[PDB]
Amino acid sequence: GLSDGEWQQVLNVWGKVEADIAGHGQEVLIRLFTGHPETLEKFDKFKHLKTEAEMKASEDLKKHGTVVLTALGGILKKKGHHEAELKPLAQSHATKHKIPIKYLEFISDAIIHVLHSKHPGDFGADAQGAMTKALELFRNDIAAKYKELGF
Repeated sequence: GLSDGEWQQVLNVWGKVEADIAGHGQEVLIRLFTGHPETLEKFDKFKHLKTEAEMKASEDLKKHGTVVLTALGGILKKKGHHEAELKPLAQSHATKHKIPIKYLEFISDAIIHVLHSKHPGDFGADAQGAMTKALELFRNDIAAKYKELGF
């Protein structure tokens, strides 16, 4: 449970994302891919990319970053009331793409990193705390369904 002041910081921060969704999207995935190359393996569409340069040039990659950040963006605006928006994602990532929870943690760290990088000194210590908390709630709720499903 984030406090109400906390959600407000989450959603204010995410305003910054929404002004350039595709740009943040791409950098998040890029940071994820170059930081944890095994994650590349989950994407047949992306397993071809070797170089950061290749990633940056890929318009598909930007597309997919937009998908991933709109989804998350939609979840966060539910302020924790995300059960329905969540079962789909959990059930598919666990038996289909077989995404370890670890990867959810990788992409969370990567959103944080991207935000500091795009917004140095506009991403305060409380906002950081709030965004981390939000990203933890989500992960923990996916983690619950994953246990249920035995992943």
